[PDB]
Amino acid sequence: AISGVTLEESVRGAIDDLRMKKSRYVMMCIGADGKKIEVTEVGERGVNYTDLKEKFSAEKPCYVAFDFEYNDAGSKREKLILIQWIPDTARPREKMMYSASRDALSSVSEGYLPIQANDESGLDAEEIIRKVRLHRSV
Amino acid sequence: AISGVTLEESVRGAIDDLRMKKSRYVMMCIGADGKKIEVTEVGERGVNYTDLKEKFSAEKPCYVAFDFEYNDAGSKREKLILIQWIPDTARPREKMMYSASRDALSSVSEGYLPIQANDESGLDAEEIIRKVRLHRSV
Amino acid sequence: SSIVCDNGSGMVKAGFSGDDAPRHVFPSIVGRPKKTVYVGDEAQSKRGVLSLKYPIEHGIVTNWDDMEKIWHHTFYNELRVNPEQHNVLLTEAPMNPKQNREKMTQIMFETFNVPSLYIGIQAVLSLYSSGRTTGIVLDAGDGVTHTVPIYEGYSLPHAVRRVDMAGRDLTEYLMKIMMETGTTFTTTAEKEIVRNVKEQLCYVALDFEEEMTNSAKSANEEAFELPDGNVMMVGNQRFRCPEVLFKPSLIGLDEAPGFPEMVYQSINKCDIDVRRELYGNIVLSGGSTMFLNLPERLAKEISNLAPSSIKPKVVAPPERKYSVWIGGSILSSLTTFQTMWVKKSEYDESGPSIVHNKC
Amino acid sequence: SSIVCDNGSGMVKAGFSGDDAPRHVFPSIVGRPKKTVYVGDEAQSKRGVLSLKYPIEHGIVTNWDDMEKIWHHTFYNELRVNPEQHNVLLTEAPMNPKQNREKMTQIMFETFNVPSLYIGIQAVLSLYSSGRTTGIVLDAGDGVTHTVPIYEGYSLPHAVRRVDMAGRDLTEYLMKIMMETGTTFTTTAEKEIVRNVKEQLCYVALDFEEEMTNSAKSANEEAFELPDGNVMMVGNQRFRCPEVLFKPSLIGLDEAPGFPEMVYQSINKCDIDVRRELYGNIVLSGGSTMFLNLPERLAKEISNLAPSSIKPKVVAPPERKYSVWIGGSILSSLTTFQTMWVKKSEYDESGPSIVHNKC
Amino acid sequence: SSIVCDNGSGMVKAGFSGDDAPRHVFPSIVGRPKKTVYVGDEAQSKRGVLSLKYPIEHGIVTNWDDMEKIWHHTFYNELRVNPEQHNVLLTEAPMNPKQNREKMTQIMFETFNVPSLYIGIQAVLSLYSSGRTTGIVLDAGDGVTHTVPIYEGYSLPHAVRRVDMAGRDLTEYLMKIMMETGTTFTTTAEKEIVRNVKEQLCYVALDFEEEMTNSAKSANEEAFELPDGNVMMVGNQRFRCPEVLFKPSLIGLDEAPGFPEMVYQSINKCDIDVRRELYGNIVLSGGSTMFLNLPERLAKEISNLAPSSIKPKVVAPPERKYSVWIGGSILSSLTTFQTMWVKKSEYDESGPSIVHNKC
Ligand SMILES: Nc1ncnc2c1ncn2[C@@H]1O[C@H](COP(=O)(O)OP(=O)(O)O)[C@@H](O)[C@H]1O
Ligand SMILES: Nc1ncnc2c1ncn2[C@@H]1O[C@H](COP(=O)(O)OP(=O)(O)O)[C@@H](O)[C@H]1O
Ligand SMILES: Nc1ncnc2c1ncn2[C@@H]1O[C@H](COP(=O)(O)OP(=O)(O)O)[C@@H](O)[C@H]1O
Ligand SMILES: [Mg+2]
Ligand SMILES: [Mg+2]
Ligand SMILES: [Mg+2]
Repeated sequence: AISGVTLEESVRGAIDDLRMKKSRYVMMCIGADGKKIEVTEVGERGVNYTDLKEKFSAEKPCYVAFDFEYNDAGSKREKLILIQWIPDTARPREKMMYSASRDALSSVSEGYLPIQANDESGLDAEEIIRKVRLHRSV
Repeated sequence: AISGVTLEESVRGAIDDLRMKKSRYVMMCIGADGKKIEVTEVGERGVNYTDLKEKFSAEKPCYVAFDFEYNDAGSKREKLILIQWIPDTARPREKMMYSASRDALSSVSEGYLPIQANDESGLDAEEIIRKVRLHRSV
Repeated sequence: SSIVCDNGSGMVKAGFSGDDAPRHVFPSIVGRPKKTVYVGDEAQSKRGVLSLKYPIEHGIVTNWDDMEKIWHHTFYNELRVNPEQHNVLLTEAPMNPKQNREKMTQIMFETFNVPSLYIGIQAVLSLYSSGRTTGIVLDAGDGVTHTVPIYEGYSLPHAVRRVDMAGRDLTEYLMKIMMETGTTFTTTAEKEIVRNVKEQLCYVALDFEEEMTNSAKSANEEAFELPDGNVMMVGNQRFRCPEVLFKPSLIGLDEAPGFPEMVYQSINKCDIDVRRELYGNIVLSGGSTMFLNLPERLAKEISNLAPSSIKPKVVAPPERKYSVWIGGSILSSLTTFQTMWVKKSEYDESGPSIVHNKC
Repeated sequence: SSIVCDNGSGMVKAGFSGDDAPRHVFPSIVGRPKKTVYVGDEAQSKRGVLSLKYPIEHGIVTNWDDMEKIWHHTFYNELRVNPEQHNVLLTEAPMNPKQNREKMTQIMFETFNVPSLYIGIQAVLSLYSSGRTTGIVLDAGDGVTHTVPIYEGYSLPHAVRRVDMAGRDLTEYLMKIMMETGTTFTTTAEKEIVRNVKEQLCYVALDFEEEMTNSAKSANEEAFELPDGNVMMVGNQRFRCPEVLFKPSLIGLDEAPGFPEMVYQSINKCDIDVRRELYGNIVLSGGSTMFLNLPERLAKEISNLAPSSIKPKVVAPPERKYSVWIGGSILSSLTTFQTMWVKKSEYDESGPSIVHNKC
Repeated sequence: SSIVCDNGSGMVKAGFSGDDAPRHVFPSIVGRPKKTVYVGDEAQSKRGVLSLKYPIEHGIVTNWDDMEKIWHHTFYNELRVNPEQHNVLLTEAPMNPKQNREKMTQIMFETFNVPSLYIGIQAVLSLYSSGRTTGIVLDAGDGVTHTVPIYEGYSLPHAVRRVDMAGRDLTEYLMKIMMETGTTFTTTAEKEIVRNVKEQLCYVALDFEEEMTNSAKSANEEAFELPDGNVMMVGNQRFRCPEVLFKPSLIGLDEAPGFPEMVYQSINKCDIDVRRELYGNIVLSGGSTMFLNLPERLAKEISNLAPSSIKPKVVAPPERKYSVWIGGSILSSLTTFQTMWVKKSEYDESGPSIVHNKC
């Protein structure tokens, strides 16, 4: 990343647990001193996507890694996605810092589908379902 | 044309004959009553451009349609040009009448390259050769 | 037969079609007390106790209320004809807004009840009378000057320029520099005297620097006769006055380009393949171009700016003083022109939009 | 702390990192007599008797000899700081040749002895400050305009376009059409007055044809105060000037596409599967985009060209006037950014090639 | 005598049989207002205010309605002959669907009433004029390029390829990279100027990497004269433009193979025992192959891909620019060829199927 931030040591371990179906989602945010990205909240597999959608705050950007299931015609298909949530109402300093720090997660988020959202209309399930199906040959 | 003159019925037929290589040149002038443009003289293909250049009169403007050949590096290329000859020594009434009547020939002289000359130096072969080559892409 | 009127900017030219020169020339000024109003030479005679305004200055109409008096004076006092029994041909300056054209035809049809009307273009009429179709026209009036490039009978709207510096400012500059030899010319009575000196004695010097140095050694002067009978002597001011046209910085106009630069900058605003043809068809017009040796000097100045592969040519017809009016007079005298007029009945059934489509 | 400089094309923005807005804005011009040379506002005040040249016009450096004077003026006369005691961040235009980048860093290290240097990309910095990573950036300056599509933080070199028609030409067009109401603005003193009218009164009309017809009936005008104290009236020229951006044929540019067509043609030069994402992330930037109601008009125009299955979205942040400088200022204020600078010792042991690998 | 016409993709070649070179060359474009329609150089002159479409692009007819105007222009405006009194020979691109061939002969017999018609193959005519019967033909036009292997006078339908990247894209790439030295060439008037620079100054560099590094040290430039008389300087763009042919990734075409790879992949699609003969009979054709030093560079590139037991040979006849037309002209001038024409009476009694059996 051009901003110069790095990843906390616990971030890499949390992603592997998410891959092995040990959790539903992991939320990451920049630390108080603004030097590293640290894990904030981890959710269990009981929760669904609809409950997490209500946890997004219009004043605080965050990075969310989620295991999304869309039930394609009676198939329990799941896809790993990485949501970049930067609302337009955030402070100018916060928007610049989070946008330039997206490159840090690229070294550990291999296989995750990057999704960019800047407003509540971009978090719609139909929007996500359309994007995941585009990159699948089958 | 803003002057209000029109073309004689024989003018259109003479131009088509010139296009089909049935003649060398056709000279057109305004009639005695000054209401229409009528054909004056038609030359056969035996004559060349040099002989016609000596037929221009310093006291009488005229419109000349000619099939000009320039022999571009051993190529028998020919180009259809329309010469507007209005000498500066003509009467003030004649210069105004001929200049404003040039628009009449536009409806029948499609494909002809318009060339404007007001003195004997503008009738030079090199001047004509330079202009015809400018508009040819090849 | 018909009436041909050239409003101009300083003077109005009027007459009948078929003539070789206009018969009525008078300044376009309106006077009011310091008769309720005075128009033309009437205000000129009483210029001492009247305030003068120009309805048309710089080539564009500024006040239609005072402009109608100019036309009313021409028809009745000057031409002495009924406006409702003749055909009138008018001219308009380049880059004229359509609002002025619509109002110009409205006045003629509704106020003067003109049966047939036609509006021409000053640049086009001047170019056609020179036996040409493509070229660039340099018009030098008194309140404004233009450069209008014309290609195949259609002007290019994106290469028209104005300087608003012409023969009117030359008279003031000549009057100011005449005080060096004593006396004064503040009053308007002596202002007309200065104008006559400009039009009879002034000439353009080929080499400005050489003439200035050798004039002092010669100290040659010429005699001019005043109306009172006294004789006035004019020295080196003869060739200093026209030099303002080439270098307009002498009157505080540093940004003004002058004649040689105005032509060069106007040509380069056109298409690259058309510039070569425009350089060889420079046509002079206007009363301010009548100075002696002006065409010879102008050709040399432009040649320096142009590249070595371009040889400009300057055309100066002897009758360039009234090119606009002469061209309009000849056109209206044609027998076939009777189908080009705009009838009053067409205006009634179509409105002011008829002039835009026609003409 | 550090120094952030945005050369631009018409004006130079400079300041210190951490500020919310630049403190020093001055035009980038060099003047010489018709002090040997004058730079910035010094040449602007004496513009009457000086010839002006632009070291950087259309976004690309043309003369390095006159460009060094711009930087020397900024450090000493404007910022009043020692160049050898601060870190300097510079920006470059899109599609900048590597020769300019190599010469840009050579001057800073060898002439000004800058300890640490860093060069950014104007399009990237503007996009990041909007909280986005993929999108298309429409930059409208004064001497040039660009459309740079960016995907995942990397621009696409094969979809970048230039028009070289921006706010500078709007001032000239407004000045030319202001002569219809009389007066003139030839001198450079009145040129600055015309610019102030553009930035305070001009606005974009949603329906161009409807406004033109109804303006004549209303004949509404607004008052503007001249420095001399006189009051000037401005009519329908307020909304006619910005219309050149959408239809550039009014200034003789028939081939120029305009804003709605420039975006459409740039998107279609990219991959088919990426076009849909680019349509929804159109970001406005530059000072020429500050006209009122511009974003609303632009969205409608693009929607007509796009197919019925695409719904474009336009993003216009309030601080889009200085997006490039604000983004650079925020980035340099980060505590972790200290490891991104290029030290002078690295240049000595590696040469000019260090900038290509880094940054 | 007879008429030989080569439609091509960008330009049309026409003339009479027996000549050593075509006399009429004009682009195949159709223009309409932004005369109802303009064809050929008529639309080229008024290109500013006209929209241009290509009836034949990429070598295959796309619109028959606009294609008939191309032939009508050639017969009457260009050749000035009656179509019903001469024999016409036409050529078709490789892999041409039979529907186009059936419609091509229908138009000539029914609309132009051509007495005798004959249709040839561009690849076959080009190969025969080189004194060969077996080989591979590399045709490089402007809108398309082909590689047609021919064995014993019959082409192989399963080894024909298209890239749709030829000299037309080279002009656009040269125009884009010319902005680095300032100025611009957006308008169509300057587009023709860029084409002339390509055909007079551009050349192929034997070693691309070596020339780029040493060009900066030399900084050598050449002078080109504009129509206006100004002189333009061209630097390293002379050898950068033709390099796109060998590596088409510079214009965003990553998947395109380029000239050396196109030949290699086409040969390997043929029988194993015939590949050795094809390597030694590579024949160049088309106007895009006229760049200096092109054949020398092409031979080296193919040799690297070929195995060590194969030594390719490249044949570049001097008259390769008009190989298709010259070959057709020579064939029609033969005395014994009079029995090969297709008479109009045969079409009446057999229908469109006659052309498939004959020719
Ligand atoms: N012989 C002359 N020499 C120099 N200037 C002249 C001459 N005759 C007239 N003028 C000038 O020309 C000006 C007006 O000329 P003209 O262009 O015909 O009228 P307008 O300027 O109204 O179009 C007058 O102000 C006068 O000073
Ligand atoms: N409020 C405004 N409205 C319209 N135009 C503006 C406004 N402010 C500045 N401009 C124009 O923006 C141009 C320069 O803007 P900017 O893009 O910031 O600099 P540069 O063009 O050098 O990058 C100026 O020429 C000015 O005319
Ligand atoms: N001397 C030359 N050098 C390089 N390219 C040329 C030269 N002459 C013509 N061309 C290019 O060849 C193209 C057309 O050539 P040609 O193949 O004969 O026509 P077509 O492509 O229609 O078959 C033109 O676009 C032109 O740019
Ligand atoms: Mg006049
Ligand atoms: Mg900028
Ligand atoms: Mg071909």
